[PDB]
Amino acid sequence: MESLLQHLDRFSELLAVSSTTYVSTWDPATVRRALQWARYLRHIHRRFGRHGPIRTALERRLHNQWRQEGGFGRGPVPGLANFQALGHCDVLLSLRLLENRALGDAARYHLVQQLFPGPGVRDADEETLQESLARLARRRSAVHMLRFNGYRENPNLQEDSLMKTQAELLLERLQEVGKAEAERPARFLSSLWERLPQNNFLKVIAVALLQPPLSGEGSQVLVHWLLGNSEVFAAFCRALPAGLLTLVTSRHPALSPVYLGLLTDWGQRLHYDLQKGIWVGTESQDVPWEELHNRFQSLCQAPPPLKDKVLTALETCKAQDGDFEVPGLSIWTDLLLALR
Amino acid sequence: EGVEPAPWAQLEAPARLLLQALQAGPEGARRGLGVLRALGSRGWEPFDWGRLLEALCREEPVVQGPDGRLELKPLLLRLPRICQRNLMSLLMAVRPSLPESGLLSVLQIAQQDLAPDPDAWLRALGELLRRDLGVGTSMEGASPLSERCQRQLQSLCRGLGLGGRRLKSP
Amino acid sequence: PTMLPECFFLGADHVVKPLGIKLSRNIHLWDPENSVLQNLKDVLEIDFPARAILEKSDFTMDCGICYAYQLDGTIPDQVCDNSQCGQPFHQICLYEWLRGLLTSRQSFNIIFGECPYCSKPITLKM
Amino acid sequence: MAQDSVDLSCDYQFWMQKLSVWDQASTLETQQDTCLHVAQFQEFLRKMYEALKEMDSNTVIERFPTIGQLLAKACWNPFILAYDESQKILIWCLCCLINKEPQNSGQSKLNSWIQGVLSHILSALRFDKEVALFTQGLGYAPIDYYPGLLKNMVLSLASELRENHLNGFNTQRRMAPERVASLSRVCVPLITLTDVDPLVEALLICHGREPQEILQPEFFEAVNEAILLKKISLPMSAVVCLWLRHLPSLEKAMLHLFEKLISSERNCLRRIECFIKDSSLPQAACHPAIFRVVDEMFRCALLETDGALEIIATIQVFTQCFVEALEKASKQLRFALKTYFPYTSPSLAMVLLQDPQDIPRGHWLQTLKHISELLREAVEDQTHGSCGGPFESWFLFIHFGGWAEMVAEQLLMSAAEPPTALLWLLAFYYGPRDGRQQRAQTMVQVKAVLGHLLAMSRSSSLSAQDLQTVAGAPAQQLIRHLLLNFLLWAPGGHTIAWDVITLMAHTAEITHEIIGFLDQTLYRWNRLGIESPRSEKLARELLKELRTQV
Ligand SMILES: [Zn+2]
Ligand SMILES: [Zn+2]
Repeated sequence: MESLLQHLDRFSELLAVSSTTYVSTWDPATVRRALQWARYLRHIHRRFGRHGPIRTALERRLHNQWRQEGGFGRGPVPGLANFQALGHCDVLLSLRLLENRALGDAARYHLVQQLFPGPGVRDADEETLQESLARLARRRSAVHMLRFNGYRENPNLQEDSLMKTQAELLLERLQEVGKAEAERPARFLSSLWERLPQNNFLKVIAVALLQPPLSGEGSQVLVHWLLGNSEVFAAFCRALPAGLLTLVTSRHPALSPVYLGLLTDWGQRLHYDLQKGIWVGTESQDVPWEELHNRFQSLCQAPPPLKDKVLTALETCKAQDGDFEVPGLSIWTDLLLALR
Repeated sequence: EGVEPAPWAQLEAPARLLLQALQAGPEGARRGLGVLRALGSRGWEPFDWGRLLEALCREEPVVQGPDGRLELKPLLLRLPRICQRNLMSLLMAVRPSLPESGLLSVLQIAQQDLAPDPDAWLRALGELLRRDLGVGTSMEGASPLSERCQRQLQSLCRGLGLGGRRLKSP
Repeated sequence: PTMLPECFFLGADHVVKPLGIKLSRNIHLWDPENSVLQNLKDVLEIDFPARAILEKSDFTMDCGICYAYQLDGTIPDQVCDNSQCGQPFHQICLYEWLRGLLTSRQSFNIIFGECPYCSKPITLKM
Repeated sequence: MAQDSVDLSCDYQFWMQKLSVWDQASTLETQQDTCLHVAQFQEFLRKMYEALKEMDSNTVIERFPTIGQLLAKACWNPFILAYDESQKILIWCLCCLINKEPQNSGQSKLNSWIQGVLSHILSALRFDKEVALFTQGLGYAPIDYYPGLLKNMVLSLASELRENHLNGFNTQRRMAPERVASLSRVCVPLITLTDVDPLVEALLICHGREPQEILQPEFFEAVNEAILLKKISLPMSAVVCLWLRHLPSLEKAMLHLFEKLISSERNCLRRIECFIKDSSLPQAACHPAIFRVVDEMFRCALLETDGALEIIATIQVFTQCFVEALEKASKQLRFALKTYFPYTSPSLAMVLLQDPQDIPRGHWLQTLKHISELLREAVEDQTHGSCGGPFESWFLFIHFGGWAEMVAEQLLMSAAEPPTALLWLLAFYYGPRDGRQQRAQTMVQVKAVLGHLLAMSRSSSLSAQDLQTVAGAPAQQLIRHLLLNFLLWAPGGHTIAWDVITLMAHTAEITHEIIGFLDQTLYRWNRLGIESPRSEKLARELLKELRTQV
């Protein structure tokens, strides 16, 4: 059990420095050593990978590695990602060493010779490294061809594939941090928020809230993050489509009352001009009438437990701004009328 | 914008079942049968095959290939291709019980004479209805099959020592 | 007509065997001077019942799309709100029928749309 | 050992000129072209590897001029990189083309260019920008989700294309068939890639509604090949709807059955029952189309060979398995046998479907003797309201293994007074289309030989020349097959078997004929379970020893 820690952590160091360009010292000995360690891990993954306390101990070492490094400072090194990455560590290693230009010429020949003998060991009982590498390029070229000859962005982001998958990478990556309990998902998602492109990110999160459960602690965590940090959630409602926020709401009622709160707060920074018969905002970024009609359009076009809520939240903000029953006074009269 | 209703939309309702039914993958043909027994059990115990057999041949307009070429297609080539293949199955299944007048009008189409890209299958089942009526001996090389088949099968029969049986009578 | 017909058997796989066997035995004892029944009674060595039930003879208590009972644990369950049709269906068959038609319209987890046989409003709740 | 460079150096210029045409095949026709010729490209590359394997790099200039650019074009083209082992091979090529110690900078430049190309294949980000950023930040390298990613893309299309089906004439997004077309070009390169099966499945079930086909048969032929080599293993529903909509794939599976029975596996009828059952053909054959077309390629072989016994044996296996896949799935709603074999009496089929396992060994004479009598009426009284002709009534009899073969072995068991019904039947089998004059002569030649043989059986174990006298013409196969029956049935056999076999095996043809005879006899016995262990061990020994002689 402790025999594997000293093996795996020194292998982790070796793997981390692999893609770093100090490769001059390396020889066939280093390559042989790497690949036999990797075969051993691949056999570990096979033998006593499932239903072990060894299993959970290895993950603790892994996830503690990935939090002590951070994604912060010295380098944002990927590393081998998780429990499944033990099974194909070899190949990660293989791919990275080839990218590495500092690879001395003798090592590259012996390497490639060891990766792809030929069909001299065509009869191989274990799937050797050679066959996985073919399989890769294949799926890989495969994914090219679908993407550019029959892929389309579904409009219902929920029923897209990229988004739907990136979500699942996020859910798995928080399921691990939850078990670990070292840092709260909050800190992770704060750092994310700085680091990666926001429009992309949000859609992921949006769709993540919807994916039916895989072990919904995942979804339950994201709502606490969002309701906790107001500023991001303001951009969310602003960035997405309407049907997306509709389904967000009917699933998670914790989002109904603050979302409605944001519309209330946008409607009350408009003004009418008489000469063009239209509500418009003062400031350039102020969600237009067009957009605001639509989202309430949707929210109403929803199941019964939200329709009543929202419709009552209209009659209340109407009466607060005078119960006129004629247009050109109460934004909210306007809307309620515009829904027939 | 691009709604089209199915070609059988305008037809008398029980057709609309028959061909609605035969739309559905290879067990289409039973479902066609299922319908026949399910309309011997409903109040129009008969089903007027001479209605449906006209309707099939009658042509309507289509504009395909480029954006611009006017053609006149009959029903049979216009309606769903799996409904073709099963219809034709079902008609070997109730051949006796149709009048000849209609059948022959169908087949002639089926033959798909003077087309580019004829439909193999249809032609074949055309052949296999001609050969059941006793009017399409045809005095040709008129067997269901492809030439490219015919030859590759002669080519392998030839790699075997002929049977002393006598089956051709010159 | 009088000649032997092609004949085959539906019902209990246990009950079908001996009849299917005795047919095999007695088939050469077919004769075209006696009637179909006067050959069948002495071939299968049985009598038939003279309308054993004439009212509930049998209602095809079947899907009316697939004509089978028991589609994947689903029974012919889903029916018509009509005295003249009363035709059962399955959820799956009727969903794939009405969703294909142009006439039918889809609420949240319900389809209102025409019964295949009688073209009357029928509702499906998934 | 004759050419070396010439055929290869010609096909090189063919291919190099063609790769420069296709070039990453980001159009429809670049793709169809790539789609087809790829296979020959693969063989070219095997020959090319052998050529590059034997020799070493940078040293020779054989096609080293443009090999870089050939393998560039090949590689950057993904329609190539999806075909069976093309990618492993192109790797094997490059492995030869590297140098361990490059000395002139040209060799080093090539090696660098090869690391470039390998990375381009293996570890390149020619996919969506947002997803790369997201994952890199998340801390994945492409490898570890490429898979689930893929499967997802698929199950989107899979599911989406399934929906296109369900909307049979609905005012909705008709997914434009040009995308459908697109994929179908993408599935052919990678029919062999496990992580796409479902996609395939949902293209080959959801035809929908168009007058016309919308896929290309490059796809229908790709599917065929990986089915009958068993390198995809689809669900049964998939492959029936495949046959049912590209008829020359169905013809072309039937050829792929013939070559099994003709070339490779002459008279291993367990392997042939294996091949019929592990093809879904019996299954597809529930469908009145598919069986009608099958029977007609079976008919065209019955004529070109004038009744090969080995082709007849494969029909007896087809019927066998047809009946009992027909039986199975057909309680409600099956098609009436005047639909499958429409050219003969429903009566006669309905008799001949009744299998002999489920009859007493004693009531087989009854059964046969009745069959023959009705056949006599259907052929000889060829009147209005009967068959077209005899041929079709014989073609009925063939399909039924058990019945055709059991006449002879029952004539030996009724050699004392042979029934005229069975004599006529058997002469009909071994010769249809005779004239009644010829059939009478055949019956009575056989009756004389029944006298001689019964005298010889009731005698001791005698010579083989006494038997070859009666053998000594147009009724030869009648008499030889009956006499082999005699050898295997009588206990006087197992002694003077070899004496007769060596005489009768003039040629190889006769030997192959009798091998098929024996395998059929033994498959028939083991099936119906009926045995004298004498005849079993004897037949096995003789079959074993004769298959060396040929
Ligand atoms: Zn059903
Ligand atoms: Zn109804």
